[PDB]
Amino acid sequence: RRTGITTEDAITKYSVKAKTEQTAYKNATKDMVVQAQNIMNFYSVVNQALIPWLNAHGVGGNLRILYRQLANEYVKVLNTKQSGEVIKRLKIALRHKYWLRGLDEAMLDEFMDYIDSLKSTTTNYIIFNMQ
DNA sequence: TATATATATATATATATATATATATATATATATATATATATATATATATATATATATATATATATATATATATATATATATATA
Repeated sequence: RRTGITTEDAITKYSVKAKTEQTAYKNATKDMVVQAQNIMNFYSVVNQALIPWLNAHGVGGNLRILYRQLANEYVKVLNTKQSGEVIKRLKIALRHKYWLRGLDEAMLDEFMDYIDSLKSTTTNYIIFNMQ
């Protein structure tokens, strides 16, 4: 396929596919039931490592989300299968980015030293089983 | 007229039992809307290429599979016309 496509062609696709995309979402519910426990695995392995750190290092209520933004982006980079040779660069990239959004670096050096215990989350939960 | 037995009305308060309204905040249970981002689950659109899966069009030839037309004759299969 190309790239360069007009504004009308994409709108024409999205408008005419409405019936098929909703009758495909109706089957994607059946598929989502068994695959949805990656949510449970994700928040288990993130809260089990961040609730003691945030809770005992002294950060407040509503800044915990900004720290979750940092940790969640790091876990996304992890479970797209990317090991330490890219992580040693994306750690200082994320450090500068969330310093730029108003955090304090006396928290950030300790937090970037802390996030090496977060790992990959998502697995597969549908086996083939031809029998 | 005064009592004992039950059905409802009032007179004026304070109680115990349940149905809903408010007064003003705080909380536990669920349905949705927002504020602002970063995630995990799926439906489609794009940005830009290279892949694997199938539907068709072309580029240029060569080949295996069948449907018909010709080129030039010779022959096996049947339908009819002539020659004598």
